[PDB]
Amino acid sequence: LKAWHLPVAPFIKEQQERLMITLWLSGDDLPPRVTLRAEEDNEELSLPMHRLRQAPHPGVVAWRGEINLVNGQPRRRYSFKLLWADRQLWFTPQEFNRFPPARLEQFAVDLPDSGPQWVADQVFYQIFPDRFARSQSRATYYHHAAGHDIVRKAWDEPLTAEAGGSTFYGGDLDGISEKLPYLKQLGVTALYLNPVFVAPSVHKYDTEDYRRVDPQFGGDAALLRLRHNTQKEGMRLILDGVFNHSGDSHAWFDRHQRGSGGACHNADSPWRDWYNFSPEGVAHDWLGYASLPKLDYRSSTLIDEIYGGEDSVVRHWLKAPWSMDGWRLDVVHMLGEGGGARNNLRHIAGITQAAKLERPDAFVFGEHFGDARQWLQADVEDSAMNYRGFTFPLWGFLANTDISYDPQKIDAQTCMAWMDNYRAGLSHQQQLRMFNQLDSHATARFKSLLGKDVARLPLAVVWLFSWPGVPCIYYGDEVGVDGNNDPFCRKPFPWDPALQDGDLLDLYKRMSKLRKAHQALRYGGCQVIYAEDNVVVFVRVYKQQRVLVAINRGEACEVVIEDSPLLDVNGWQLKEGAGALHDGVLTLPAISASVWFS
Amino acid sequence: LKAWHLPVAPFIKEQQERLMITLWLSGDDLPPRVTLRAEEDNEELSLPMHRLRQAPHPGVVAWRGEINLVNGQPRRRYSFKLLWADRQLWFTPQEFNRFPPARLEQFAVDLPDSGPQWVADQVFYQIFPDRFARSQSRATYYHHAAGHDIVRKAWDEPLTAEAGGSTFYGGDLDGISEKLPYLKQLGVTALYLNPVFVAPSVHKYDTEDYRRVDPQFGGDAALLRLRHNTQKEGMRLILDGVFNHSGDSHAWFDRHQRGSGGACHNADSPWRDWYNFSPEGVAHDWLGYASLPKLDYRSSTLIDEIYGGEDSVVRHWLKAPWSMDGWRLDVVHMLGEGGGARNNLRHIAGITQAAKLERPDAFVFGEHFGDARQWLQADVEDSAMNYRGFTFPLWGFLANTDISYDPQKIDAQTCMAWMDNYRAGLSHQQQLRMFNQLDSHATARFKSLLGKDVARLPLAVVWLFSWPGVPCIYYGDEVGVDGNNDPFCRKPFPWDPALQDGDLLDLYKRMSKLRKAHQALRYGGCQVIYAEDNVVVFVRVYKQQRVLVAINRGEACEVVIEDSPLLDVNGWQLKEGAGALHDGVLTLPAISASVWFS
Repeated sequence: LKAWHLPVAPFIKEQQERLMITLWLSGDDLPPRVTLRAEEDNEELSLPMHRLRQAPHPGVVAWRGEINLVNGQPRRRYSFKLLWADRQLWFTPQEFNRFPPARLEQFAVDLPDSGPQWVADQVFYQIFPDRFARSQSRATYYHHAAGHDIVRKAWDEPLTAEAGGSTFYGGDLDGISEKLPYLKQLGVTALYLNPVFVAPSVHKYDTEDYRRVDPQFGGDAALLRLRHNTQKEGMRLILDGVFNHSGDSHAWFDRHQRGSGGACHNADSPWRDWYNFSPEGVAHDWLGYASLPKLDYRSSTLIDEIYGGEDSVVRHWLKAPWSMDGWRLDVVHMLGEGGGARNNLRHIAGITQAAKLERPDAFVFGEHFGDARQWLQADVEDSAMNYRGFTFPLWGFLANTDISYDPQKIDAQTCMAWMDNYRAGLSHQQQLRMFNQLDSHATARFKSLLGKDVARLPLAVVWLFSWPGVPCIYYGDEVGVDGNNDPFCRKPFPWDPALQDGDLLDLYKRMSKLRKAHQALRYGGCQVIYAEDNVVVFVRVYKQQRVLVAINRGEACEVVIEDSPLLDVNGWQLKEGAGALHDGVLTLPAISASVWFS
Repeated sequence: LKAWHLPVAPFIKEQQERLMITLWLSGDDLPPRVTLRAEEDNEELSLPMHRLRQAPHPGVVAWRGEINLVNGQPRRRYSFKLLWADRQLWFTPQEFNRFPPARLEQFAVDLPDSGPQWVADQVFYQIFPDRFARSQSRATYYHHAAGHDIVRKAWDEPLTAEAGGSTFYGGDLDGISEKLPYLKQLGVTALYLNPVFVAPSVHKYDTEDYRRVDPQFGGDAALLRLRHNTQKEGMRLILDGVFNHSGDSHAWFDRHQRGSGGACHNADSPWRDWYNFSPEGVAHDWLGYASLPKLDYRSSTLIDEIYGGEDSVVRHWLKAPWSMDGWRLDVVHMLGEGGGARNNLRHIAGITQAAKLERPDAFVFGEHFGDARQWLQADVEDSAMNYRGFTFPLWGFLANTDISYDPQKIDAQTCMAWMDNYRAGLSHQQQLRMFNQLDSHATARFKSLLGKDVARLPLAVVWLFSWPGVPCIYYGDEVGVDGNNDPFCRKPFPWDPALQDGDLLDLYKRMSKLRKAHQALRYGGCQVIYAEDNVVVFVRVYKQQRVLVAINRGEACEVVIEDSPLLDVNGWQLKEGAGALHDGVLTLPAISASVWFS
């Protein structure tokens, strides 16, 4: 017995106020009855399915059911219950289940979809502003929390482990504006910036002013110019939102007493209850870093300040003149009340809600190195940096390592089971906007982690653009900068072409062009078709189009592909890689990734 | 490689403000390092474990870690990461995982435990008041929604399919008080009543007055007497809370215009927005039943009425003079705003919160025929009627059927995988108070569903008292009444001993005595030890005590039990059943359930 279904056309269709669901079956002992188990207002329905007269493909029987859309919540959960005279079987996103699947791991489709529908059409690019580009028409000071002065470096000076948070290479926002032709050439349609608000450090998560741009990055006018320039090029712009904590130099806290009335040294401070202090007066902070005092969201006036009121921080940067396209939420998982994560989901949902109030298509997504499913399944944020669902599976399959840099020996079965299990908890519209990356400012460069297996790096690039979700390039990855974690993952961008991997850059260019050309790589479902040892083969499915991806991490080999109704096409046109498909046989060169259209 | 851990002593220990975690391992290629992956304020920690010098059992190595309890939220999630030089492995509630488990499916322990700690010490009994017992010192009317008069029946009159919701056999609350010696003899320490508030029907989910007891059941004084009588016997008392909808005869709605100002026929009614009406004025209801108009919890005045204020319905019955022990929430999953389940979790959490405000140890648990995990993992209710986790697994394994009465052919592997997978999403303190039952007023009697396999009924009884959770007896099950779903599952209780299965009653009596005698059956962890085909063997573990349960649904057979450090005891004392254990060999008679102590 075999089955096929994906939460997208050709399997689902919306007519009037109904959602038609179609299931494909093949085998010698097919069920005479099939139930479409759909959920309406958390009540499980037993919707009868009927056999379609026309076979969609040779040897395949089609069953069809309807979901009434006039009632119930937008997220449409459903699964298939195959019925024999003496037994039953479930078909789910994770194949066949002999016992009922988790309610939150069925197929799911958001109708109507109130999410930011533009995210799926994007190719993101993360910029650590100080290390990207100095402007054409471009000063030390004492970093109190660091204990020494900041140090200015020449753009070609090697990056040392000393004074990591106080070393500035001078990149600014106008330098980003001046390099927009490069980014547009690469295929980038959206930018995510690390913190750019007034802050003493170089990374600037130690926020000192949530209402002004740091002058070193060019100040308010540089960001307003970048917003106008990105709008002209039709490019989206996301700012880094640091709301779990402030900087200890912020006026609300002011450990260094740069003014008066700060909560650190004044018990009668107006913001004394915006932080959590010991009976002896030491402030709670983020993971022991005294420069990042944790904000206490039990305060109803802090809530009003951050997202509650019309004049709040979250909404301030989403309206004119700023009109940013949303927030990337830093430490989204620990934000809460009383020095910890109490009521975390309630405040994250309130942050997102305030964002959509000012900007209905605002995009709010948080940094989750862990399991983000409880946040996403409660709709407290639009998406999440998909470390559990994409990044760390690739770190293990390709780089033999994980989040803690512990050894990892996983094959294709474990990797796709890992990857398919995570998606199973998400609706299709959620999967299409999951924020996928290979590395960031908070990790070692993925090129470094590959070690002796750098040759696999193109495979992860092809994978980054073909797995469900939106791709994000960490600045410099496309030209091949490497290095270990903070501070060495933030090298200055090598603008000298002799210091650039031009072949890696062209691969990034081709993949974004393929994603822009084919709807399946932006809206299509995803069926893993082969996952054994060194080889992974999946297909994207949208309407009548298909995109086949075949990734081989090891030596050259052949893989026979069983006949599948998903793969019944006029023919395949190789668009990328050196693979070859003929009569269901996959000839894959060593360390290869290949893509097919039609 | 083998591993053992359960979220209870002897594996966990609380000293000062630390939680010591101990892991057992055995095998030829053990990991030189083990990480205790514990979560603190949603941040995953890598707590190093150290090898203990003393082997807890022959061939077993013990690793130990600490969890700092002074910080973080009460629920302590954790799992084990085995570390080799080239690979890693996870040990979880669901054995070994080659890829990281779901954050919500790790081991979990609530420290401190703010839940109702008395629930684990209970043996529940559900009473459909009209069908239980007529009082010693004991009248028709027109049922508007039914269209005919109510019909009174003699206690020995057969139960027909006619006028199901209007047929009264006359049982009342004083009849429950008079039969407390019987219930106490059975082992019952807590009562859950079907609705007893003023309502025209016999089941009385069509609530007409949330502030008075229906006179047919004896009125206010009968309930107040029952509360005093249960308190005297030290018996807990739970009332049925119907808050998703009211009865259409309620004053707030008043379809039959028994007064004036009702929302059904008055657009200017004060409660017009407590329900959802069409543009042409037909009210939203529960699954098409016009007699159950759905309440719209978007109304801030309805919220104040149900649970918001001090004088609200939820809190009214939890304070003097009533002082009930909590609420069983009817249709907990659909309660929400705007005719559906919008913001369902927020209002359920608010209902529970209001209950604990009036009564800190109040017990709030809802009727979940489906997957309740999202409700429980968000702590919006203390527990749930465990149909997905216990009932329906037993319906399939023993009665070859499920919730929709569709055929089911599942073996011991699928059943325990089903049962263990569900518990995995719950903390140990949550598992101990899961509300387990075999049937209810809303299902066919489990004795009937067994069909030709009635002989398995004792096995489910032993199982009902030995699986983690609190057991609930549907009235009459202990004496063997059968019948199909509503209206035939609500037969009058047979008080004539000639109409009673005395052997089934004694088995219920013995199981409650065993549960009262042994802490492991009330507080102990649970490890499934054998689950193949017809045989299930699990063990309850508390401190140094063990309770072994061996259930055989099929023909007589022998099963060899591998040596386990969990089973290394002085010896086993058979306490129930005809099984025999000798030299790790289990001699199980056909259709048998056996229990061992020590």
